[PDB]
Amino acid sequence: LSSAILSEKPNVKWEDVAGLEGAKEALKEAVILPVKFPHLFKGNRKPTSGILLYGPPGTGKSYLAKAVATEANSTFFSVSSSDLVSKWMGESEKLVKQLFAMARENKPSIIFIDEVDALTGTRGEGESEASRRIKTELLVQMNGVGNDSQGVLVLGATNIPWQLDSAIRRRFERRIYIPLPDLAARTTMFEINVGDTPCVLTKEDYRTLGAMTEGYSGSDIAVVVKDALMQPIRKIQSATHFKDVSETRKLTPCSPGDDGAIEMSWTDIEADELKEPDLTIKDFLKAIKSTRPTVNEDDLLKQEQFTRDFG
Amino acid sequence: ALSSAILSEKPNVKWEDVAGLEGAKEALKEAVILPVKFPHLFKGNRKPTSGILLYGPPGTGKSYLAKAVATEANSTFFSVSSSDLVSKWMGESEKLVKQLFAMARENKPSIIFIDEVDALTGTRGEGESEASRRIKTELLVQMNGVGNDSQGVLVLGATNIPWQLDSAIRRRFERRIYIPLPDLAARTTMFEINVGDTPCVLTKEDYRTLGAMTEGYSGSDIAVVVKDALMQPIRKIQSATHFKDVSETRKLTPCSPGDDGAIEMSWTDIEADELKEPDLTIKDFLKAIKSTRPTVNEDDLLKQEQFTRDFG
Amino acid sequence: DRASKIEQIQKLAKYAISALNYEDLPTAKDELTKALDLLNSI
Amino acid sequence: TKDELTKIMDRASKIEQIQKLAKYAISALNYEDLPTAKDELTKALDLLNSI
Amino acid sequence: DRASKIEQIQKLAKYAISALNYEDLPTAKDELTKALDLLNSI
Amino acid sequence: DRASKIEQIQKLAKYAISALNYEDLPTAKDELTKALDLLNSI
Ligand SMILES: Nc1ncnc2c1ncn2[C@@H]1O[C@H](COP(=O)(O)OP(=O)(O)O)[C@@H](O)[C@H]1O
Ligand SMILES: Nc1ncnc2c1ncn2[C@@H]1O[C@H](COP(=O)(O)OP(=O)(O)O)[C@@H](O)[C@H]1O
Ligand code: BEF
Ligand code: BEF
Ligand SMILES: [Mg+2]
Ligand SMILES: [Mg+2]
Repeated sequence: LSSAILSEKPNVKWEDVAGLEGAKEALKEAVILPVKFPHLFKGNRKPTSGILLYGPPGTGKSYLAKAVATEANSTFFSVSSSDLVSKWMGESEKLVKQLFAMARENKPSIIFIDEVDALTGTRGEGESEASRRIKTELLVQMNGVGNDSQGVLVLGATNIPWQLDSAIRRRFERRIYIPLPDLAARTTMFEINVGDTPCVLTKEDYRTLGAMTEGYSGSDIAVVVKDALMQPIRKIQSATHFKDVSETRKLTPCSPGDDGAIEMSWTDIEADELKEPDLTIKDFLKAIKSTRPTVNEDDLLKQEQFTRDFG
Repeated sequence: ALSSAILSEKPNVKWEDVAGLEGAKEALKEAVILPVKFPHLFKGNRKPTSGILLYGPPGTGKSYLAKAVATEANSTFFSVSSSDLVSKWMGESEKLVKQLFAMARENKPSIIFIDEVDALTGTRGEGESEASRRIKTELLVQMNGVGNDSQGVLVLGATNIPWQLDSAIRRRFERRIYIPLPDLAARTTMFEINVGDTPCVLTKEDYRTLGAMTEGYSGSDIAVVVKDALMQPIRKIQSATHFKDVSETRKLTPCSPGDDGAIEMSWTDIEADELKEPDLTIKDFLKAIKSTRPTVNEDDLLKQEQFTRDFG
Repeated sequence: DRASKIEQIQKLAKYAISALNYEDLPTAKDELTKALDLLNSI
Repeated sequence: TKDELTKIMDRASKIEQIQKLAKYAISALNYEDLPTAKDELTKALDLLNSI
Repeated sequence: DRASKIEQIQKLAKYAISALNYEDLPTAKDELTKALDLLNSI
Repeated sequence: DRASKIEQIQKLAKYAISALNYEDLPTAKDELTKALDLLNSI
């Protein structure tokens, strides 16, 4: 008895994911449609067993897995490469067998695996015993002699899909490329990541932002919005001078010599009773000048190679 | 008293469900049906086959053919991966092999299947030749035992990588068969099988048009374009605004905005059962053909023509 | 109105899309038109 | 038969493009961008007549 | 050859059969012919 | 007929194959012919 089980409860809505309506369609029909409508899937009509996601880093793959994990209403397992590779010789493989076994015990269920590139690559003889034994058990235990392939669902993620072996490529029978977001999706992620903070701009100003930010990732958006949320702390504690505005006392940074401009530091000011100036357009453009796009374009050419073939 | 976990229940797939495979079908009918139905023919010089290998590119129908043999066996069908053979300490890694062929001979007539024999074999250095050379050696003796126990058992081997299979086990599997990609007519047959009981819309030569459109797939590729084809009318049910009654009491299907009896609603609005899905049309089929380019690569087919051209 | 007129064009342009899913050019060429005229009515 | 089959493929492609342009037009009105809209909803219509 | 020519007729006559399973008379009337001519080439 | 004529060609073309398994060219050249003529009778 090993019992290396782990699962959890995150919180990510559908509509906080931008773009990706093919992936949204495939996962709604792969998750919501079996549970809500089990009678449609009978006999010849069977649900999808293996779904792969891939693309450049930070196009929203693992965050989409978070969204499926919240919107599952199913026993959502998730395993990295850590819990599969064991010490001695035998628990490296029997834990895979118990993983799909107990996964079928808690059916209907969804299994996610992140960065499956650490388990593939049978070509050559490098990474020999772990690759052959563990990867062999992933193949045969994924489907094989008497595996109930119905029920569970194997979600694969990677950043390198060309080093993924063709056999596991066939195992993940419905693969989806996740590109960089376009204008409108990044407008949506701007309007989501501003959140409850009182902004200053309009929708077409976010369109001006997404036009300015051609070719980012989701993390790039997260950090320019983060820097945009970190400019008013810099201004509220910068130099010398705050000022009362308006539930009992509330002071914000202002220039030297202004309407009610006392001279002080943030340290001088009482818990809560300090508020920073609302995010402004300049903070956005300053954050745009702060950070390059993360990804490189020849890697995008390889994503267009594998996507242009197998996508 | 260190027994294993075996197969007992057979997964029901019919013998006609596969396509192509005529050499493998011939070799397994003469290797399974012919000993049981005609035991008097195999006597003295005429002996049944002891070792049969299947191999080829991934998804040409190898393990599904093993499912078909498992349903059509009427015999104690064992099956073992590389998991149940490799044990923890030192000794149960090999005595379990001995008990496997032992209890396999106890439940004779019987069939033994081993998937992915390259995980069983494979030596590079000192670490690869430790605790796998022992189990490989026990397989070497227990399948040298053709002169010991000719009748009874049969060892069915499958793999996707036959060149990394060692030459000694290659000789153990004494009758090996390459399983190529299927042609036009076999994929027409797999289309007409995998449509099943679903009410289709096409004719036989339209399936010939499909197989002509789908030059060079695998069996899994066929399974997923048929799967997507079985997902397209439910996508029509989810899609747009507007259904319509047709025809056992009320039955509505998706139709374009503004049509003969076109009410405006969503699938959610519509009562249990009393939904009518769109019949599979060639447009859903061709859209599914444009959805997924072939999986296997042609240089891997060149290596299958290398090992097949030599050892096939 | 307007805030709605802008909302009804989309309502149209959707139906139009939904219509082409049955190759119904008739409906399409119409809704995609009732819509356009209305975007000029804006 | 070969030429008619390709014509079917080609018309299907045009229909997909018309629907794409309409979707893009809708997405545009979500920022009140009448300019883009009146254009895509047009490039689309002309093309449905090109069918 | 011959031992093979006799084997290729069958190969043909099979394809021909397989072809009629889609009512494809064209292919059939051809393979069933390329085959016959060859049985005379014997 | 026809649905059967198409079925009898195959019946022929099989016998023909079965015949070449004894090198019997005579039977073959005949059945592979009675068959062909009939595919033209279609
Ligand atoms: N389409 C998106 N919508 C919302 N947030 C996104 C999107 N793409 C990326 N992000 C955000 O950017 C980060 C990177 O996305 P994530 O899925 O974690 O990348 P990865 O799959 O490479 O781990 C996450 O914190 C996520 O919240
Ligand atoms: N000849 C065939 N007829 C019907 N289905 C087939 C055939 N060959 C393969 N398939 C289908 O394709 C999939 C792959 O078959 P299988 O032998 O398990 O291949 P693999 O083990 O290499 O994935 C299965 O889902 C099976 O149903
Ligand atoms: F971190 Be991601 F999955 F590239
Ligand atoms: F049996 Be298959 F090639 F996975
Ligand atoms: Mg990730
Ligand atoms: Mg297999």
